[PDB]
Parts: sequence; structure tokens; C-alpha cells
Amino acid sequence: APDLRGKIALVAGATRGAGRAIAVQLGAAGATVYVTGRTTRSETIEETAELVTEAGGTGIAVPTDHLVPEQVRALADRVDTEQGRLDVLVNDKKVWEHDLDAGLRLMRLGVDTHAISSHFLLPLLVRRPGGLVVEMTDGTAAYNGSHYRNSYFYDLVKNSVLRMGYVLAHELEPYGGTAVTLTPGWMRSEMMLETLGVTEENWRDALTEVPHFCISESPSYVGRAVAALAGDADVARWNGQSVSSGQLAQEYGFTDLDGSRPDCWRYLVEVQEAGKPADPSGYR
Amino acid sequence: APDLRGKIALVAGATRGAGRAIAVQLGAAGATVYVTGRTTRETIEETAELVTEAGGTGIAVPTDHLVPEQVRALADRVDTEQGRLDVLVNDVWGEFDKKVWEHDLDAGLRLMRLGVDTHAISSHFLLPLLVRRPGGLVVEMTDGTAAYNGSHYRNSYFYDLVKNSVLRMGYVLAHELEPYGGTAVTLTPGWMRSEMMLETLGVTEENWRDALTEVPHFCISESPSYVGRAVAALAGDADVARWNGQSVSSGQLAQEYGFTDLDGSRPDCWRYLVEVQEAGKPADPSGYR
Repeated sequence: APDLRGKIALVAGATRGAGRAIAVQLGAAGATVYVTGRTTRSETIEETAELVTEAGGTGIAVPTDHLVPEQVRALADRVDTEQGRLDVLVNDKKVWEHDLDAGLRLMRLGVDTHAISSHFLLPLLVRRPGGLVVEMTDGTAAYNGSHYRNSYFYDLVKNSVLRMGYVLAHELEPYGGTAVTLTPGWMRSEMMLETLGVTEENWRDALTEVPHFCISESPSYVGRAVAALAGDADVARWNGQSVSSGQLAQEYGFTDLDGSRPDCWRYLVEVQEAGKPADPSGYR
Repeated sequence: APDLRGKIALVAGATRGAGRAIAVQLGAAGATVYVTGRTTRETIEETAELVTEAGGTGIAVPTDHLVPEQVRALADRVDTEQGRLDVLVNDVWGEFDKKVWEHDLDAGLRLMRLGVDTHAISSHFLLPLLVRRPGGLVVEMTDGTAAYNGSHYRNSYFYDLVKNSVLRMGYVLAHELEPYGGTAVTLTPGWMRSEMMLETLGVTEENWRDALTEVPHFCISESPSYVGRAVAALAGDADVARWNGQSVSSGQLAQEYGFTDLDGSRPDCWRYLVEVQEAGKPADPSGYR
């Protein structure tokens, strides 16, 4: 397990989902984790901060509207003020049938938030060599390169975030910084679980409803992937790359909480898209 | 030369640059071209007038492509006047030395909205008429090919994201159009001798090589009409669907279709940049145009 004691991390959008689990596993590795989000006081950013500390780290919730630049500027001044450093930064319809106002808003919320974040927080990170940026997305470059993702606006956002890691990787290298774009697999998120009417303790009950859900992973999986990167002294070998939680589980050797290693994106192509029946053998 | 007589085309953002040159070469191939832009009476009307003299029909529709109501009215007009849309070209566009945190943020966000949102609004309102019948063609204009951009950082954070988003737009639209018999590609010009480029170097088109002393690698440049002839070759290709979803360049299509620039050459900008300029070799167009 990575020893991240003394490290300063910030997870933008950590109220729920991968962001919370990422912040929590960073705290479990011993880091101080700034966690941001709009929903305040549990399904709150404060609850996220409390989970980071409970895990053995220090979680500091900073409520932020990441589309409001002055709020992200204030966020960046705060980490500098309190810490003086930042080691890890974590960020059915045709196009003409889709609702246009929603699609444009989706692209602004999914892309502009990352750009505003990098503009204000990257100066502190490149202040010393060794900083790491992880841009979170849905899918790998290899998968998204040959697959349309759900909708026009969704697809554009997720592939923009893929490019953001390549772009930042070129901008950060002269400072000794690293940027990657990371995706989870099929997450057993709090939202996903309630949608299937199950708890984490009894998640395979849903396999009758969704048989291919047998490849799913807990949110802590991609959280341990980030911790492995932030603890990697030669993490710069990944600079500019698109990576997945399952790919990094094979490289670093961590497991999900249940000890398995789901490999979602190979399963989707070789089994599910291949017309084969749901069968996790050899994929977790 | 392609015979596009009877074809109805629309070029979004056709006041100048590739968009004007594309609209003109479509009219020279016989098309009726709707040309849009904000700049009216170096105007969109001038673009329409140039389409007509070239042997076609240019119809200027001043449009703010960031205002959906205006783009919807534009789409209703083509249906009202023509009832069909065969070719749609998207060329709507809005700090080369700066990091994302050094760049001006408000400008960068405005750059991404003007360069990405305008294309999405355009596809939302105009694609229904285009997919009404098979054989429609969508051309999303960009800077660079997927092969080049995949291994090259492009100018700035915001610029890079915009141009690579439009590349993805061609792939995405290719999936949405296939059941309708429609085709989408993303096309880039080379280094265009645009009106802006020519004035920046203090030259005219008639004497453009005078600039080689100050910019030697400009020897690979092309006139705007080159990429215009690439669009016309696609729109005239009965088997254009073989390109569906692909990223293409003006020089690559010159090799495939056999057209030339106005001066009879075939600049291959993106191979030249990698094999000569980025390789440290001196500027020498031999074998690249």
C-alpha cells in the first residue's frame, strides 16, 4: 500500500461516486485531502471530508462552485495558505433529438469545470517537481476510440477529458509534473446500487436483472488506482496516458475491497459486445 | 471536376477563410450554397456573391450560430426554400505561448464555446433535413488530422481542446448518420494562404513566395481553394460513405481524388510538418507539393 503521509491532495467533485472513494483511499494512504462540491449540510462534501479522516487521513471540505472562477481561485489560495503545496489534483437519442439546452449545459459542467480548475490550481502544483494531475473520465482511449458513448454531448465531454490529460502532460513535464486521464470500470456507486434495489452487501442479487453487472467494481477500486499513482516515484512513466482502474490493478497489484481485480473494458469488448453470455471468469 | 448541379449546400461560417473558399468551390461545381456568418454589409454577402459568379448560387443568411433561435430559423428557411439539404459544412470558429494557468481564462472559455457549441447547435437544427433522405454529407472543419493531433500539442489548452473536439464530432456524427445513409467526416486544410495570412506576411496571392525569406516553411502553404476542392470531391463522390467517420486532410484527398490547387500543385502539409520541419531539416518543398 502507498504511504502518502505528508502529501496534500485535492479532489474536485468529491461529494459522491469516484471522487469520494478517491478522496477516501487517499486519506487511507495517509494524505490530507481537500474535497470540493456544492452540496453542503450523509450525502455531502462534509460527509466526504469526515470519511477521509475516519479512513486515517485528514479531509478538509471546501464547498466550491467549480463554474465560478473566483470560488476556485479562493480554493487555490486556501491550499497555498494552509499547506503551501499541492501534490495531487483530481478533477438512445440523436444529436438532433436530444434536448439542446441540457446538452450544452452538460458540456459546460463536464469540460469548463476542469479547465477552470487547472487554470487556478496548477500554479501551486508545478511550484515543485513531482506533482500529479488525474483527470477522471468514462472509458479509455483505446475503448472510446472505437465506440460511440451514449450521446453526442456525453461523448464529447468524456473524450475532451481524455485529451485534457494529454494536453496537461505536455504542459507539466518541464515542471516535473505528471498528468493522466483515468477511468473506473462499471462502478457499484451509491446511485447505481439504489437503482438496482440492492446494497453493497448483497449486490449480486441484481445479476438476475443485469447479468453483465457481474464485472462491476466498488468505487474504492479506482480510489486505490489513484493512490498507487500518487505513491509511485516513477509515476512519470504514465505521463499523457489514458489508464483504467483495472489496468492499474494489474500493474500495481492492488485489489478491490473484495480482493478481486475487475477488468471492465476488456470484458465489455471480449464478452459483452462479442455476444457471449455474462461470465466473469478470467476478468476479475 | 465534380458536377454538383442540383445539390443544396450550407456552409456555416463562410465569410472568410476555408468556409468562404469551400462555398465558392461548391458553387463552381454548380451548387446552391447557403452561407452564414455574422458579418454583414469581407462579408457573408460578398461570399454569396462570389458563389454565384463562380457558376453557382450563393444565398447569404446572417446567423449567430451561438443563438439557437437563429439557427432554427436558418434550418426552416432551407426546408422552405429547397426542402432538402445535401451537404453541410461546419467551419464556425471564434495565446500560442502560454500554459493553461497563464492563458486568459475568460477568453479561453469563450474560445471553447464559440468553437464547440456552435457546431453542436448547428447539428441539432440542420441534421433533420439532411437525414430526411440518404446521401447527405456533413463536413466538420478542423485544424489538424487525428494522426497529427494525436501526437502533437496544438498551440494552447483551449485551442487544442476545441480542434480535437471537432475531430470527435465527425466520428460521433458518423454513428448517428449511418442508419440514414448519411456520411460525416472531419476535414482539415493545410497551411492556408488565407486573406489574414497573406496580409500578416505583407504579400498578395500573386506574389506570395516573397514571404519565404521571413517564413521559409511557408513553402508548403496552400490557397484556401485547395480545401474547397477537397469538400467538392467528397460531395461529388457517389461512394463518399467509404470515408464515414474518418479524419481527412486537403492534401490526402488531393492524392485520393486527383484535384490540384489553383496553381496545379498538391501540397501535403501534414507530412511535410513531421518529415521536414519537425525533423530539423531545412525548408524544401521537394516531394511535398
